[PDB]
Amino acid sequence: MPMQMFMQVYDEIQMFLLEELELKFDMDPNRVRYLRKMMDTTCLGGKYNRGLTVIDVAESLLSLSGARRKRVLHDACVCGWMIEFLQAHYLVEDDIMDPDVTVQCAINDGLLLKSWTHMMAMHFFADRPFLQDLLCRFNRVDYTTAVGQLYDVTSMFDFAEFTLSNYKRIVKYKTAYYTYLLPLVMGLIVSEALPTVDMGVTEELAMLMGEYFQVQDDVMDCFTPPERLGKVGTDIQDAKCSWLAVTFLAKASSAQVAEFKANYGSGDSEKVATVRRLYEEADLQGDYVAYEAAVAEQVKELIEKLRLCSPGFAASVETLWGKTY
Amino acid sequence: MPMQMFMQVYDEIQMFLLEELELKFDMDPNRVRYLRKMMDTTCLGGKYNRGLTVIDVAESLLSLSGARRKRVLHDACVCGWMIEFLQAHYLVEDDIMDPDVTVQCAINDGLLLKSWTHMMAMHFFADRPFLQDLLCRFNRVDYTTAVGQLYDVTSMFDFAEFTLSNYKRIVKYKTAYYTYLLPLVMGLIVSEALPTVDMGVTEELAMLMGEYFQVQDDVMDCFTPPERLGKVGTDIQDAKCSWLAVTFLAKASSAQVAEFKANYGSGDSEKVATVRRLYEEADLQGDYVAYEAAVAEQVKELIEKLRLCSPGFAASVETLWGKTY
Ligand SMILES: CS(=O)(=O)Cc1c(Cl)cccc1Cl
Ligand SMILES: CS(=O)(=O)Cc1c(Cl)cccc1Cl
Repeated sequence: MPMQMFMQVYDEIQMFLLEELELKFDMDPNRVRYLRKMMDTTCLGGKYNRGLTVIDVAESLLSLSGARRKRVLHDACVCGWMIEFLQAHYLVEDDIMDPDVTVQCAINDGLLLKSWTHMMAMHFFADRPFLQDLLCRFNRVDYTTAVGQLYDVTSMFDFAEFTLSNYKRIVKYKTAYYTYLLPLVMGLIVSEALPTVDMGVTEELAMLMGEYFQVQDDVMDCFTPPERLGKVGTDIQDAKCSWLAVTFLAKASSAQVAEFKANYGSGDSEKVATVRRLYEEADLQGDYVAYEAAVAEQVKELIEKLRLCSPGFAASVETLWGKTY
Repeated sequence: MPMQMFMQVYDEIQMFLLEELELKFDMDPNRVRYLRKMMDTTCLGGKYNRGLTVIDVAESLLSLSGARRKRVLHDACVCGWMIEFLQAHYLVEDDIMDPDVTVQCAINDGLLLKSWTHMMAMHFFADRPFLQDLLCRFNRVDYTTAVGQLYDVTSMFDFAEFTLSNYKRIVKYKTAYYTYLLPLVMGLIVSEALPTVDMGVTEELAMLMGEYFQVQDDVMDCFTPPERLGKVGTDIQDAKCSWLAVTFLAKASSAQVAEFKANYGSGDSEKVATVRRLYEEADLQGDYVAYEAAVAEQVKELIEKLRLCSPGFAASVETLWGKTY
């Protein structure tokens, strides 16, 4: 029912955007079918973890607070695809980072995917009293993500910023705000119960779950094989400010740090294996278990504090944390 | 006074955006000075033709309709920089079209410049009753520009689309909407006199002035030397759907079209000179004078129709047309 409704609204959103281009933007059918194939390629295929979270938060606030039910659920599906389209926009920009027409189309695809989030919001929420507040919070979170990408890209240019506090700043702005906090806020806006929750505890939970999610991703990028991870890990070659790097530099000797700096950020297969050897000898995978356990305790405690004022809203956060844990 | 006030508001807009990153986004001073230098590089240096147009439209509607004067003029300066920041966003995306950190920073700069238009609007217009209507029209024009870039990039991929009607469609969506129509609408919104004008005649004037502006740019790209144009013309090498191409294909013989197709879209210095020779022998620079004269007559006539219901608003359009002519 949730996934089936989320994909049914996708056909409604896609049909409007493509017909709007045909009727109001004078687009030929050849480009309409081109943009339909591009939209399905970039937006469909994922697990829809961000989009379905908006649905799970909305369905809890309407039953635990009937023409209003069908509207709130449909509004959450549109907001769910706004984030999925936004995620597709970020992924397209990442492919460009790593008269050529394929690059011109990639840049154009990234602009259309972002603008489509505004077009589907200005239409399905044209008469909603929260249209102005939704666009402002959506644009501020998108601006937050762009700032987080500046922290991540320039994390090794200005190992001084290879600290645990700066790592949290990267995860917070680059990932946690739009992946965990944005779906929760959008579920509150479509349910008209936004000021009825403690945003401080809600924001604190979103940053902890994103931190828990990024630490697990950093370890799998280095140790999980490519066929079992789904991609090729490249954090060591790209000199990323990963959780393994900032934790190794804290418990390593002067020679181990010198050997780390002489091998980190290189594409050599032996230098990357040297960095993995330093991570293995430092027992970082043992500290990874203890670090994630402490974060999980902080999540289980803040949900109860959020439950004292948001009983149903905390039930969706546990489900959100359940799929992260 | 106009230019001096427009640059004074720039310092106010820049100071807010940078302090917001320092106070609300936890940005270190090294990156704040980095973003200050990037903002001045991408946004400053141009002629500010789009930004100053918003000021000229606003000052006419307040004197030809005193604490309201200072607010409307300041609101027009913020809207003027929203377009200038938007133009800088488009230019940065064009540089990308033609672990590399310089490309990651270029993509990040393009995202920040676009988001800065929303941040400066959500702040200086936070209590304005037109904040929701301004963002929707701004996002729709930005979406219009992205669609126009799809028409321009794919103008030779799908010489069938090398027609005068499709050329007008490219100029309309790619350039005319955000360069000529957007500054006029923003001048009406800050003056609270938007529904007091004929938008049909206003839109028709914006597309004609943009068409008049693009035809002149296409001829200068081919004939004006690099030192006198400010850049190197490359429409022939890039196989662009220029006004010279769509006009040549209409008045050329079968061999001249065959010679055109065998030389258009190539970087060879002799093939580009062959295309220029075909343009010279077809007397296209003679038709360019007659085509621009007919467009100028249509502009001078629609301003009078717009004057019958918008006396002062048409005075700024003549000034807008005066700098285009
Ligand atoms: C979108 S994500 O990166 O997969 C994080 C996530 C997960 Cl893992 C499970 C449910 C919701 C979310 Cl937001
Ligand atoms: C921004 S532009 O491309 O220079 C077109 C223009 C001109 Cl030429 C003169 C005044 C206003 C405008 Cl919008």
